[PDB]
This record gives sequence, C-alpha cells and structure tokens, in this order.
Amino acid sequence: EKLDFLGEGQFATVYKARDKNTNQIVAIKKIKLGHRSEAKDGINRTALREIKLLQELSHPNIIGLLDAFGHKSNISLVFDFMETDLEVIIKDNSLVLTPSHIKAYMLMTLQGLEYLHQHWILHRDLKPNNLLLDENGVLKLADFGLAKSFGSPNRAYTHQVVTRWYRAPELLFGARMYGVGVDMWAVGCILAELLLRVPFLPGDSDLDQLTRIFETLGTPTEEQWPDMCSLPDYVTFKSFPGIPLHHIFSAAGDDLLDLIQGLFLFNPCARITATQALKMKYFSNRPGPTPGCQLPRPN
Amino acid sequence: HVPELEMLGRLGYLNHVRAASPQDLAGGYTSSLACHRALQDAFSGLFW
Amino acid sequence: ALPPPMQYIKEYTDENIQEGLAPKPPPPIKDSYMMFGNQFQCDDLIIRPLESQGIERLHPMQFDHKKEL
Amino acid sequence: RDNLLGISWVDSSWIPILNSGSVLDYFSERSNPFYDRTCNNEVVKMQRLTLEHLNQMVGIEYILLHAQEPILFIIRKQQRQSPAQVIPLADYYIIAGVIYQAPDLGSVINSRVLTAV
Amino acid sequence: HNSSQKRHWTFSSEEQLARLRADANRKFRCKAVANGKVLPNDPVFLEPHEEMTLCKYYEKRLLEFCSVFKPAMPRSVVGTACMYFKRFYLNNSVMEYHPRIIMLTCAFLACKVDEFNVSSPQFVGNLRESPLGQEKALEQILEYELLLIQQLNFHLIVHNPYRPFEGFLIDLKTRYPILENPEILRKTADDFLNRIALTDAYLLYTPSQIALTAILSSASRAGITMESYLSESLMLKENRTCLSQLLDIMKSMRNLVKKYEPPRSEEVAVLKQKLERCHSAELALNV
Repeated sequence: EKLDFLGEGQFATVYKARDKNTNQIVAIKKIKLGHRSEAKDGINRTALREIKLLQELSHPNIIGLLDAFGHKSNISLVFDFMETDLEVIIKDNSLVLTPSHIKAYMLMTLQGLEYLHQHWILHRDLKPNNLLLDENGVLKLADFGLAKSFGSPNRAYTHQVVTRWYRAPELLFGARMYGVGVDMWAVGCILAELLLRVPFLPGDSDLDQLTRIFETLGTPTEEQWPDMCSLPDYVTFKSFPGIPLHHIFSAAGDDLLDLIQGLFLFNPCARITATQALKMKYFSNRPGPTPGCQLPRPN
Repeated sequence: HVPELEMLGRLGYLNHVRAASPQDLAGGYTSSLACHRALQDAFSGLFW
Repeated sequence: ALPPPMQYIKEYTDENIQEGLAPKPPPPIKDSYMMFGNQFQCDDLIIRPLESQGIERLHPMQFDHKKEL
Repeated sequence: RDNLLGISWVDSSWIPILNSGSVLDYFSERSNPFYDRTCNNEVVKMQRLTLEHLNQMVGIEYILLHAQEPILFIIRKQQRQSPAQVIPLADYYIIAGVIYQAPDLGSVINSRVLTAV
Repeated sequence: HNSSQKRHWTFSSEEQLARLRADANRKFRCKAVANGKVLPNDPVFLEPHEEMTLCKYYEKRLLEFCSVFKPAMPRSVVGTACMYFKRFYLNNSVMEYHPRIIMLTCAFLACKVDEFNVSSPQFVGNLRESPLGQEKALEQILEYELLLIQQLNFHLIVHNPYRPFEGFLIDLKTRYPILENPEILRKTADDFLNRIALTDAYLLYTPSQIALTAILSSASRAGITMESYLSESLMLKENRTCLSQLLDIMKSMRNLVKKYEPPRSEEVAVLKQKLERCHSAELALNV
C-alpha cells in the first residue's frame, strides 16, 4: 500500500505509506537499482551496510528496521515514522531561542553513538543533513550506510566518507586509520553549527575545509597532534592566530565552551570521548534537556 | 565486561602482532584500543 | 572588559617614596619616536604635508597661490 | 566579580553611537560583566532580526524597560518560565553611557547606615 | 555473542539442524507431488543425508576455491561464505539449487559484508567460463543474491571465531607465562578452527566457545596444561558450574570432530549425477 511520497532520492525513495502489516502510517524506504549496467553488485553496497547495521542496533536514539520485504525485486524497509529532518528545522529561522533543545539533541546523539561504539560499530559520517526527528522528538541517525565497522586486524578503510563541510583533520590529511574521536569531531562541528543555525565550517573539498579548520582554531602545533608532518598527505597553511570559540559563535557556556574546545582538539586521544561527554557538566546542569514533548513541531 | 583501558598487565605489555606504526598510530589503532577490540569479541557470549 | 579607567599610580611613585637623595632624575629628550595618547607623534616633521603624499597634484610648481586658487 | 553593585563598565568609542536599539546592542556586547556568555541572551547575539525569542521557549533575557532618548536607558533581566510568564531578576540602568546596577532598597539603606554609625 | 541478533538463528543441537534439512527437502518433494510432475518417493528425489554428504564435499571444494581466489582472501570472508551457504541450504532443499552457483553468490555477498568489496567483473575473471556464460552467470548471481537476502532474513552480520581466537591468544600470554611457543599454538588453533568450519559445529556453538576449544586443542597437542587457565575461568559468573558446562561442550565438540569424516568420492560422484538429474527435470516455477 502506498499512501504518500515522503521524499525523492536517486539512491532510494522514501514513502509515507501505512505498512500492509500495520494499519498505522509508518516510514517506508524502497531501494532504487538499475539493471541496465552489464555488471551489477545487486543490492547497493551502501544500502547493504545500512540494513545490516540497523538490524544489529536496537536503541531509542538509533532507528531500527522493524520489518523488510525481499520477495519483490525492490526492497521495502519499515522504520518508525519521522515528522521532519533536523537540518531543515535548523536552517529555518528559529521562532524562539531553544538552548535546552540543542542540549537534548547532543545528549541523544552521544547516547546513540555510545551504544554503537559499545557494539564496536563506527559511524563514518555525522551531519545535520540525513538526520530525522519524529513527532516524539527523539533524535535518530537516519542513514547507517555511511557508517563502516572497524577491526583490530588491518583492513581497507574508507576515506573522505565524512562530509566536506564537517570533516576531521586526520581524514583531510588522509590518515590510514580512523578512530572514535573522528565521530566526536563531527559532533563538535554539529554542536557549533546548531548554535549558529548555519554550518560552522564551509567545505568545498580539495583541502578547503582544512584551510577553514586552520583559520578557526589556529595552526595545530606538532605537540598538539603527533607526526602530522610524517603523514604522507600533509599541507602547511598560513599561521592564522585563530578565533576564540566565543567569537566565531557568540556562545561561551561555562562548561559548553570547554566541551566544544575538547571536541575541536586536533588529537583524537585528546578529543573528549562520548562517555566523557555524557558525564560532562554542561549536560548535568540546571537547564534541563527537552524530552521532545515540548520540541517545536511544524504544522 | 572488558574496560576500554586495560589498566592491567595487558596495558603494561603494550605488545601487538602488528606492533606500532607511526602513520597508523596518528590516525588511530591505539595499542590499548586494539587489545580491547580483540578481548571484547573474545569475551562475547561464553554463557547461556 | 577587564580594564578599569586605566591602572592607578605605580612604578615611578614607588621609586619616588625615598628621602633627601635617592629618587631617579628626569629622562633625556628622546629625539625620535614616542607614544603620547595613541598616536606615535614622532619628532622631525613639517607643518603642511605635501598633497603629493596621498593624492594627485593638479597644480604646477609655479604655484602662484592667488592665481591657482 | 566581587560585588556586581560596585562595578561600572563603559567604552567612550561606543558612547557617540547610542540611542534605542543601540542600547540593547551595547549591553549585548560580551565584556560587560553584567552580560552573561551563557543563558539565552548570548544566543540572541547569534540570532538575526528575532522579534519574539523571549516567549514560546524561554530563559534568561535582557530587555529595555524605560528609555529617555539622550542618556537614560534602563534594562531589566527577566527569567521566563513560559510565554506570558515573566519573572524579574534585576535592573541595570545606564546614565550618560555609564552602566550601574540598581541598588536594592534594604541593602543600600543598611550599608549606608553602617557607614553613618 | 553479547551483541546477539544471531543467537535465535544458532541451533543448540545437531539433531535439530538435521530435522530442519529433512523438512526443507520434504517441503520441495511435497510441492513437486502437488505439481504431479513426479510421483512421491521418486528415485530422482534426493534424501537429505545424501544431500548433506554432497554439501560437505562442496564445502571442501569452496575452501579450495577460496585458496585459488585471484585477490588476497580474508579468512573472515571465507568463514562468512561457508556460513551463508549452510544457512541458505538449511532453509531450502539442496536438489533445487546447484551448490557451486549459490557458493559464488555467497562469496560475493561475504566480500561486501566484510568490506572486501571485490569487483563483480574481477570475481567473474577468477572463474573460468565462456565469456557469454560468465555474463549469464553474473545475472544468475544477482537473482540468487536477492533470494539469499530473503533467506538471511536481513541478518548479514556473522560471528566468526577467528577474531575471538586472536584475543584469547593475547589473553593466554599475559595471564600465564607457563605456555610455550604461543604463535605455534595460534597456528594449530587456526587449523582446528578450519576443521570446525567444515563441521556444522560453527552453527551449533558461539564463536568465543569455538575459539577457546581451538586453544585447548593446541594445548593438548603440545602437552601444555591449561589447568591454571581453567581455575581463572572457574572464577567467573556461575562459579564452578560455568566452567563444568564449558568442559561438557569441549567433550561434545571432540565427539562431533571424530564423527565427521571426509565424503567418499564414489558416493559423491553418484550424488553429483543425481543432482544433475534433478536439474534436468524442470520445476517450471509457477503458472
């Protein structure tokens, strides 16, 4: 049964259609594939990663595959319905200031990241785009196709998967290995972008994002990140003085600014972990994170 | 359960089959993280 | 910000708290660059700086002020 | 930070550019000790042409209360629980481009009586 | 597995696996009887135990195919391909689908799940066939891949004993210095894991238990005593009872290895001819 078209995408098409199994309207995602190519991989590789990871993780802050149908050539995926994407709401001029709602979004993201990190899954790309908010207002990561698992035995690692607008310096420097800290850097960019309501760092690719990262935080010292010069892809930019976090984004939370600085630290080990962020004073503060019941809802 | 930081003889040993590579270390692959990754999969299940 | 209406009396007055003969003498005529207020106000300069510095000159060196005005 | 009642903050360069919304802006600056780098008033510096941020969702905000065009510009600090709900925290009054905190009745009387006794 | 999501799929007893294979073969036989093309208890129909023997020969052949794979092959990918084939065959009758084509589909899916991402033309290049046949085979792999995803029930992730075995070997060296030649013990443990992969014990037990069994087999082979390791294992949840349960599983695992034998070539040749006869008969799908 098809009730409505939730969104149009080349990779896959989203439909606001009630499930045949359940009368209540549910989010349905249908993969789009072409048999025209002489050589084909069958199910899309990104789609294959997204379906297995979604089945593996069951969490309030992680979207889950309730049911899926492979009997048809097309694959239909059943997910909890989400009222609107987070990115459109953020880019829209806020009617009021919602700092506790911003705190709630970050807390949900950290709890969801902690659950996948505990399962050992790594999310390669985190951004306001490809993020969905339900009527409940719980934050869920819509796409796990970007996410790639990492293992102790050496294996091929995807690079430049993270968005050009929000990319870790090590990924820009083409570091062979990736870490949980890279996800924290992406969360720090999202938190800074959330306060601004516009992307914190513009990325045009070709190391343009790396130049912007150097301009905002100053040039990283050799002590700040070990063997940065040793890495095969290394570029030296002009020695910018840097902008204090409370000048780029006017915000200077007593604990929020410290958390933002830890997320923006160049070294992954120095960068604050998701578990430390859960225990961070800013989250445990007199302002209370929104449960999502009072979260603003369009129409 | 196995801690992310061993804080034990395993952390003191600091030894891996691939040992330590400077290019790999800067990107990730901390010796404690690699040991923890193997231990968590090894300790998975083991009970009914 | 942090700064008040300027730091209060310090340094030279501390030196001045002496007796009979102990205080330092006056400074020499620094004939070079100084920093009064915020401007450098360095010495050795003219009265009317030539318009050639900073702008074009549409008037020849004859400059019979009365005729050119 | 010792006593907010006993602090005054100014900027002669800002004094020529001063009247109504200008006052809100000067207060909004940052370095003014009264202005908080946390709360909601920091996020209005981030927002643009906002016209109702204090109501629907709430928090610590600073709003002009009474204004005389040349010099007098009084500011009030409110903490809103919800739209149409206002709780006044304090009042900071700007005389001649000089910001002071409005003294309490009882606190001022008591301290000055202690000076007299 | 603490992550789980495969614990429901894993079957505790070998007898349960055998009954499931029998019902799947019987279901195909019942559908053929409903068609009326072939009578019940037809000679062409293949018994499930005979089908299992043919699968075991093919499982050994799949290991040979993985060894001759043109690109370097990850051990985890080899385990994933074998696991996918056995579960697909558990779900549906062996006679209905040719094992070699299903194994090629499983290997391609195994590379994608483990991020090996071998190219489909490169996989076709490793296979030796007529070029028109290779293109037809690639189309068959795509149709089988859709069927395999339905059989997987959207559970691509697999738990492999190799990763726990690496962790166990590191733990053994740090916990006790008594053991000697640990790297040689690791090599023998890996060989034991390969024998378990051929057996259905991989489905029967969790990967961590299989990895521990491989370490124990290596210690017995070298004559090293793991009684000190057993005492640290005894100091865990359930106390002594948990250790005793693990020892019972180890004894049952040895019994499974001794019971398993390489399939007779002559019987396999008869089974291959019968499988070809089943393929010669046409199901004709559904009208």
